Amino acid sequence: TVAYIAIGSNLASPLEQVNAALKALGDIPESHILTVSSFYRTPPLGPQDQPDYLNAAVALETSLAPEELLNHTQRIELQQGRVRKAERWGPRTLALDIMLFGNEVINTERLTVPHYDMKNRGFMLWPLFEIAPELVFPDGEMLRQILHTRAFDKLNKW
Ligand SMILES: Nc1ncnc2c1ncn2[C@@H]1O[C@H](COP(=O)(O)CP(=O)(O)OP(=O)(O)O)[C@@H](O)[C@H]1O
Ligand SMILES: [Cl-]
Ligand SMILES: [Mg+2]
Repeated sequence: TVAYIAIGSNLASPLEQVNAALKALGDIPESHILTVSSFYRTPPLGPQDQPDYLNAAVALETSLAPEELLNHTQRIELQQGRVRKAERWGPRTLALDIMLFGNEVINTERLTVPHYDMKNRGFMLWPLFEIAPELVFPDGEMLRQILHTRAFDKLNKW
């Protein structure tokens, strides 16, 4: 199954954390990285004192069940990052999100796939579009169409 995973880091110097996370993703049992998007820099909207995020998308081939994959991404979050005691704004220093999991639709207590809010997030859509411009969602929506309908500002590279 090809799963698409979004990575976000809000560290001031996020490169080493992102690399540790990438290596960890490739180390997941029965899985390996097919492709990684460029690293993108995404703004603090409104309040400026917020730091830039590094965002990227990863295509991961995996034979694991979706919930097993989630187990691993959550483990990697716990191992490679921390929870900011500030607010809900920036929850964790490292965020791993399962955007798509093959052509599967998932709606459980633990897992909503396609990711529940990804169509609202340019920082998820643009890096994904770089590595999968032809992507079609399980319901037939098209990544290209979502970007064509909404007009999200392009992201600069890290
Ligand atoms: N596709 C998916 N990828 C990752 N986590 C997912 C998910 N679908 C559901 N979840 C759930 O999302 C929960 C965490 O949500 P919250 O932490 O409250 C918001 P967040 O994850 O900080 O940022 P987000 O809402 O921008 O994705 C997890 O406990 C996990 O069960
Ligand atoms: Cl999916
Ligand atoms: Mg999340």
